[PDB]
Amino acid sequence: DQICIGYHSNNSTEKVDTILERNVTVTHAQDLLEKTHNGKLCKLNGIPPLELGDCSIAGWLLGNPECDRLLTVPEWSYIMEKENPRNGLCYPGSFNDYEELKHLLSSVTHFEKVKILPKDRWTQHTTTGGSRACAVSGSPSFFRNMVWLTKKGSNYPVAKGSYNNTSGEQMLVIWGVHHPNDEAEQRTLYQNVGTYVSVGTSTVNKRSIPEIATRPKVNGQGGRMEFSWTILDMLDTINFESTGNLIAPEYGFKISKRGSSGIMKTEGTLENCETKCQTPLGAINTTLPFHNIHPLTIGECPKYVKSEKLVLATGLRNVPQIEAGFIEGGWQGMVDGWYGYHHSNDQGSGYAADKESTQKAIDGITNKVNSVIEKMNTQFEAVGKEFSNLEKRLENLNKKMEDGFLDVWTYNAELLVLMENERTLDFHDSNVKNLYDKVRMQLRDNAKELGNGCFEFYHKCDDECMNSVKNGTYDYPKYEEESKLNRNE
Amino acid sequence: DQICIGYHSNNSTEKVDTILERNVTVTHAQDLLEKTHNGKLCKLNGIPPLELGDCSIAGWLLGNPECDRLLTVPEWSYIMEKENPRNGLCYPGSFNDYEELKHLLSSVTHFEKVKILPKDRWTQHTTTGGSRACAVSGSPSFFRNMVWLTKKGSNYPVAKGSYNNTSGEQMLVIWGVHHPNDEAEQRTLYQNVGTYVSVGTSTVNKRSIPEIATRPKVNGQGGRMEFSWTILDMLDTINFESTGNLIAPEYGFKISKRGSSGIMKTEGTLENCETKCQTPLGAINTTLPFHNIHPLTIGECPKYVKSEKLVLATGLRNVPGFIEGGWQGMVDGWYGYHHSNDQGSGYAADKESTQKAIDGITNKVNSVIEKMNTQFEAVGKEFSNLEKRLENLNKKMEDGFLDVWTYNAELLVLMENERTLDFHDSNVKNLYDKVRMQLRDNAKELGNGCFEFYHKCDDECMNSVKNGTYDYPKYEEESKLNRNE
Amino acid sequence: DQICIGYHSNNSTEKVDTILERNVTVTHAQDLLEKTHNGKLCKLNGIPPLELGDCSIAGWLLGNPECDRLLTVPEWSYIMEKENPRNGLCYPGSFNDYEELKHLLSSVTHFEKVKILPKDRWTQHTTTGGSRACAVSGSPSFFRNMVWLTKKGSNYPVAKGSYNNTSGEQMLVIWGVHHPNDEAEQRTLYQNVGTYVSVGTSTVNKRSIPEIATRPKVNGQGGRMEFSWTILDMLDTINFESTGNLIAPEYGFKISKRGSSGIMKTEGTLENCETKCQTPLGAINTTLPFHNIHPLTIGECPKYVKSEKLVLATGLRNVPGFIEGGWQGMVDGWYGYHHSNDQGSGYAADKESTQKAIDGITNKVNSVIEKMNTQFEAVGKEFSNLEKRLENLNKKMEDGFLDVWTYNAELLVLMENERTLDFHDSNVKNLYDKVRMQLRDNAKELGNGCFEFYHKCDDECMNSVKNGTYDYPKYEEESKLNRN
Ligand SMILES: CC(=O)N[C@H]1[C@H]([C@H](O)[C@H](O)CO)O[C@@](O[C@@H]2[C@@H](O)[C@H](O)O[C@H](CO)[C@@H]2O)(C(=O)O)C[C@@H]1O
Ligand SMILES: CC(=O)N[C@H]1[C@H]([C@H](O)[C@H](O)CO)O[C@@](O[C@@H]2[C@@H](O)[C@H](O)O[C@H](CO)[C@@H]2O)(C(=O)O)C[C@@H]1O
Ligand SMILES: *[C@@H]1O[C@H](CO)[C@@H](O[C@@H]2O[C@H](CO)[C@@H](O)[C@H](O)[C@H]2NC(C)=O)[C@H](O)[C@H]1NC(C)=O
Ligand SMILES: *[C@@H]1O[C@H](CO)[C@@H](O[C@@H]2O[C@H](CO)[C@@H](O)[C@H](O)[C@H]2NC(C)=O)[C@H](O)[C@H]1NC(C)=O
Ligand SMILES: *[C@@H]1O[C@H](CO)[C@@H](O[C@@H]2O[C@H](CO)[C@@H](O)[C@H](O)[C@H]2NC(C)=O)[C@H](O)[C@H]1NC(C)=O
Ligand SMILES: CC(=O)N[C@H]1[C@H]([C@H](O)[C@H](O)CO)O[C@@](O)(C(=O)O)C[C@@H]1O
Ligand SMILES: *[C@@H]1O[C@H](CO)[C@@H](O)[C@H](O)[C@H]1NC(C)=O
Ligand SMILES: *[C@@H]1O[C@H](CO)[C@@H](O)[C@H](O)[C@H]1NC(C)=O
Ligand SMILES: *[C@@H]1O[C@H](CO)[C@@H](O)[C@H](O)[C@H]1NC(C)=O
Ligand SMILES: *[C@@H]1O[C@H](CO)[C@@H](O)[C@H](O)[C@H]1NC(C)=O
Ligand SMILES: *[C@@H]1O[C@H](CO)[C@@H](O)[C@H](O)[C@H]1NC(C)=O
Ligand SMILES: *[C@@H]1O[C@H](CO)[C@@H](O)[C@H](O)[C@H]1NC(C)=O
Ligand SMILES: *[C@@H]1O[C@H](CO)[C@@H](O)[C@H](O)[C@H]1NC(C)=O
Repeated sequence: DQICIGYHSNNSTEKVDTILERNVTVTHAQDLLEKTHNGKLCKLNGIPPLELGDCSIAGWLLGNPECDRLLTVPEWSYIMEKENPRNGLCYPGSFNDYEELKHLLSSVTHFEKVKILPKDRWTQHTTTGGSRACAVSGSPSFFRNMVWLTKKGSNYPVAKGSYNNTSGEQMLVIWGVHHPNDEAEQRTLYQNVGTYVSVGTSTVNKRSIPEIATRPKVNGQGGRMEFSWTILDMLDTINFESTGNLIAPEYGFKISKRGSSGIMKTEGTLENCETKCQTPLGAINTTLPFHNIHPLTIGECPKYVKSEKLVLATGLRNVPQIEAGFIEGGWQGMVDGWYGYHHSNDQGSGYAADKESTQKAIDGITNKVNSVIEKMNTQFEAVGKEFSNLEKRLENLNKKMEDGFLDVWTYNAELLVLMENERTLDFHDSNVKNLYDKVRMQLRDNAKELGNGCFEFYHKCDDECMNSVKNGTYDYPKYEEESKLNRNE
Repeated sequence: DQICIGYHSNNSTEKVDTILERNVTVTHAQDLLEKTHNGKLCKLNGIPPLELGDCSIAGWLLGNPECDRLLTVPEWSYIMEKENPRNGLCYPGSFNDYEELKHLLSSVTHFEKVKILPKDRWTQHTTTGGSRACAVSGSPSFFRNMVWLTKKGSNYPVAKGSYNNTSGEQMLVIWGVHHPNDEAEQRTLYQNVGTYVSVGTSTVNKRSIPEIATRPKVNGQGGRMEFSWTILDMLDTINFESTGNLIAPEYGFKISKRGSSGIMKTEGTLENCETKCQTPLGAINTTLPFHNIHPLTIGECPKYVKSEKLVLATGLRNVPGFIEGGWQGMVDGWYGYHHSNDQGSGYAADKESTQKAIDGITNKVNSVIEKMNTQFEAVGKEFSNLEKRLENLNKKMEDGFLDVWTYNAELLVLMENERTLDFHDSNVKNLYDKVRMQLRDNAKELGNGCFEFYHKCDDECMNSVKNGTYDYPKYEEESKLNRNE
Repeated sequence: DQICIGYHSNNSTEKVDTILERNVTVTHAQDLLEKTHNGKLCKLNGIPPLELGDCSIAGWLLGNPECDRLLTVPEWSYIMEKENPRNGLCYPGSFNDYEELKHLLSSVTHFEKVKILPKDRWTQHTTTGGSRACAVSGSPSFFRNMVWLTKKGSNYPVAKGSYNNTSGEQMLVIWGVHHPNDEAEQRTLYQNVGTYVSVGTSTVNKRSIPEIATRPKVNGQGGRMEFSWTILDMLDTINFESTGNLIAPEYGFKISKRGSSGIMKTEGTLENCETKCQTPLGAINTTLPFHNIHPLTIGECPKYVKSEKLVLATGLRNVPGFIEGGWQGMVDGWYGYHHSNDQGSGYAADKESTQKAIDGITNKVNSVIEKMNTQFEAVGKEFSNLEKRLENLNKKMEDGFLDVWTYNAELLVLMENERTLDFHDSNVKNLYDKVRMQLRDNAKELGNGCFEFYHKCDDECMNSVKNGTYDYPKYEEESKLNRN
């Protein structure tokens, strides 16, 4: 007649980390970090992205002749753009407030091209101008969405054009101004000097003056074109007026759908998937609450931590018995619960595992795991932004902010996991010791402690007796006289 | 003749949170979060705020005809401004560097209007101009702080004006430039084309040419007015020169008091109170160190946490015999020494561990409060339509710091609660173990958390047993004889 | 024949902090914070810094006559600029994108001055103009690196100049425009009204018209000069064209070395040192992982925390059996195993738990130093008068991150110390429990922390118990014999 106290063990091999010990082998572990991706760019919830290819955003919106497959684009989930696109402004120039326009586009889904100023309304000027920088099949051409107004004969009459926005949504309009490289070019193209371009809306007032300068040749020309933009409100009017150097719009872009999107800098192409979220290096298909692939993601998928390992120990330490109690190790034969309650009566033995402590431990560990997951859902999420050449201070500020927040949250996650692992292992050891202490307490003094975490009963009992002791109903006054009689021997 | 060991219980109904357990009832608890406000917008240490009503800052500084109650304003503590004010720039136009001026005003109290260029000094131009955009009683009018200079007869001579800042402090000066909607209006108003407006200080140099375009009608007019500003230093002069299109100032604004203030975006009005801090939703009157009402506060009052519950467990687990529960009759302390002599009984606690635990828990509470008084404070700012990246950066920074500090506070509270509960349980267990050890073998452990004396003693002997002065070689012989029976 | 358990005590006076307790005396302590400096500005890795003295960066680049000691400058480690330099723009004016240029300079080591437009090529103008706002020995003078172009006789022909960047690296070029204070001065300098200044490169296009206005006399003159800059790429070209009001450059600044550097705001001078980290107050010479002198540092050196005390308790609580306190006689280890046989006595410690405790504590100390290596580093920046919101954003970001990391470090140290002390107490108690259990019932626990053997042992039994080889069946019958 003998019972003992122990704990479950098995043959697993996962390793966990703790604030004191390094690489401790445990029984069960839960993984929280995803470190794999399929390395493909592909669809988001069924809507394919917008593949610019070798074109830039400016070349798309202006109608570069090489970007002729984007003249009508369906709805998109995100925009794919290269780091150094080859096809942008075919005719050299600038694009004022380019990055603000990109920030606006980062949350704009489907466009809709509306002809606001048809090319045939300019009956007092010339509209067939073109440059060899934007050339198709050897002949000169121009942007497909803009009109280059030149003189007709020897006159450049005052050009006027107005549009009232009755489309039903906000409209994006882009105009431009030409800067020649001498006075002869100006007189050859517009037959006027001291010309101007004036644009006016309810919140816009501009009067540009051409700036003639001598410059090197970019794409073969010494002239430059400056492009500006505005967002026209519903039922608002826009007016154009110029005595020269006007690159007038023909189309206007109507914001149609709106939503959450972004601009991804990648060098890959489009394949066939259906993913939930996408990173510049690939697509993620996981249920784990963390990943470490790339800080910038689009869609619905987990948080980013700059760590190589995050494992939560949800079990016991793996120390077996080399070659019968908790002071040596765990038993392989326990396949019922965690905390061992090995018993051995006269007729036989058994390996019944306690349930009152097992369920309490399970509830505790599940609450701990859920809490660890839940306190980290208010993380910092990075949002992409573009900056110009004369905005290095602001770009450094943004980079430092994002990096600092990522570092803080990585530190938080790692430390929380380490401390929770320590507390879990200590808690399990304490639970084994507490069950042993409860057994010894209810036993009183009617058993000789063998020193291996259990005691041979000084009261000779039966299956009912040991079962009741397991239930916690060992009545000392019922079995004190006979036990004392045996102890007197 | 026996004694027992336990702890204290009562009938409180406070619930605290823990890492492994949630909603645990405790004896005593201390709240740290304030969640109530009076819903009123009212005074700050006896100084009323500046109520702009339906007016904007530009309307107040330029003297809109509808903001005529703010011509002379007393000292304030903060400013109330609506989200989309109605009476701003009556004549359509723009205000350059508006957000920078508002940032400057955010830390400026009382002004002092100084008449720097009197209207009568322009004896070569007409100063009676005005528009029906800013109309009072139907007739045209103009801004009350600015002068519209137009032609007199058929000339617009070169207009000059200088001021030397001998007022005694920095002064804010505002001027403007007019943009007509065609050339005919320009000749009808100024007689000249290709005009300019030039302003000169010791650090400002500007030459503005009017821009003529065709524009829709806003407030009935197709023209626009562009306004600019500068801060004049002491003993520094400002020069004005123009051949046309000049809207000259008549008043400068002297900075007089300075201090800590702000601009609060609210749509309410001013009531009668006297509070110590103000939020855009109402005042706060509390001595607790945290609040969760609004991130932007003006005054001296607690830190903001984006949570819903912050309760610190300062007592013991509330379960109604240290291996069986607690006692409802003990009112002395936390750690009990239930004592029962032959002729009497008692319920005295232990008065040495109680003060140690009180000191430890008080130090812990003060340390929790102390570690969190270096938090991050949000500061209001304004951004324009073409500054969306900067606005996004500011909002993300403020939100990130708020989330970080909320996480820190919640983790601290949970870990401290876990430690406190285990600390009290371990203290009770350690006291019982000390009693069992010092009693040696002269006791029969009943098992219910206390033993039965194997030596027969009295009230003084039992007091010595509890007092750490258990003299073993005193009464061990009769105890041995008794256990031998 | 008694054996007792205790922990070693000594005569140290280092105090540490904890969540529950304050000012607790410990045996051994590790300090992590460095709080002193030599208060000297001096060399970093053998390369001296660049000392502008009373000159600003603009004054250094433009060639202020007072900054004639900086005409040629060797390689440098950092730049020393006063908060309010006195010798900057001798002729009043402004510098466009000054802070961007300073940010660019912050990561730029040695410059190399290249003569890109000699002064004698302007054979149709006068190149000897100057002002009394930049005067040397009473006579008028001008910036050394710039040329002021004026009338030659009574004509001002169109000025043209070009440069093709064949130097080998990127180049910085600075030009200017002059704004007179009346029409008469413009005519007496240029014979042209409505002039322009045109600059064009492959990525830069500009045309500036002079602005004339009446202004207060700063430094004696009512005119102003506006200066602009650009970075010219390899094998690129810059063209200058102007009908008047042109301040042409004579030199360009080739970027020669590059590296990690910074601009430092101090009022001191250079002394004869050698250091590896430099803060604006002085140098740092340490092997510790933290410091609290100044947030902005140049070189390699520890992290900045805004605390005055970071001490880690690596030992046991210092109070003079474990149920009474420590032992001053023990010098063996940390956990004691006092034995005393009939023939003699002893003070031997335990060789098993001591190594485990040392390994764990060292692992934890190294971990604490490891988790703070991803800290936040401040980088200096400059902002203009119309950029107060950006300045406030930068200040708040830096201060918030510093506060967050300071909080992290202090909390980690406090929890570490509590865990260390509790761990030592638990280890002592568990060794005592192991001895008590393996001894079984063949002794009477004295009470102070040890037992009195019920059967007389010898030295062999003593070190057998110490080695965990006490055998109950080998000795129980005679033990029960002395039981009576
Ligand atoms: C209306 C128009 O596009 N006209 C020209 C165009 C412009 O005159 C301007 O130069 C824009 O670049 O220029 C194009 O042609 C030219 C060459 O054929 C000529 O040898 O050199 C010119 C410069 O001196 C100019 O480059 C051009 O885009 O190359 C074409 C078009 O006829
Ligand atoms: C010196 C002056 O204030 N002159 C006009 C003024 C300007 O002509 C300009 O329109 C600035 O508002 O405008 C006022 O006059 C006019 C109207 O009464 C009329 O119906 O429409 C005019 C424009 O076509 C002009 O606006 C005005 O704003 O009411 C007043 C004053 O006569
Ligand atoms: C742009 O179009 C809108 C609608 O087509 C015009 O708004 C109308 O203005 C007239 C004024 O004669 C009113 O009678 C209508 O009731 C308005 N319609 C709506 C829907 O508001 C607007 O005036 C046009 N813009 C301009 C500058 O004429
Ligand atoms: C503006 O007024 C101040 C004070 O009246 C002038 O400062 C004085 O300048 C004279 C030079 O003629 C000195 O002798 C005085 O000592 C100055 N006064 C003080 C208090 O310093 C200043 O010159 C005036 N500004 C202009 C442009 O004339
Ligand atoms: C600036 O100089 C470079 C070389 O020093 C010029 O590039 C050369 O251009 C000629 C054209 O006649 C080519 O034959 C050479 O092969 C080019 N050299 C190299 C290294 O590419 C460049 O053209 C010059 N800039 C200008 C505006 O002429
Ligand atoms: C070409 C030139 O530098 N000319 C003269 C300038 C200008 O006329 C303006 O004053 C600009 O300062 O001014 C001085 O008279 C002067 O005392 O500063 C010096 C010089 O004779
Ligand atoms: C561990 O035991 C499991 C029993 O489910 C078995 O499938 C697995 O192969 C074992 N692994 C090793 C390494 O013995
Ligand atoms: C486990 O961690 C220990 C650190 O004590 C390290 O020495 C060992 O290499 C690690 N194991 C593996 C497989 O990396
Ligand atoms: C994601 O992975 C699961 C495996 O858990 C798989 O069943 C599912 O098909 C995957 N989704 C896609 C879109 O491939
Ligand atoms: C207390 O919290 C628990 C969460 O474990 C929740 O189930 C229970 O409803 C809560 N009770 C009250 C009264 O809020
Ligand atoms: C704030 O509340 C306290 C209650 O403790 C009250 O005595 C005090 O009058 C209140 N303050 C005001 C301004 O009403
Ligand atoms: C140590 O800290 C305690 C705070 O508990 C303080 O009372 C005591 O004065 C301090 N001692 C010294 C020497 O600073
Ligand atoms: C730094 O301190 C050490 C002392 O550990 C000393 O040997 C060394 O010379 C010091 N460095 C300098 C540059 O003085």
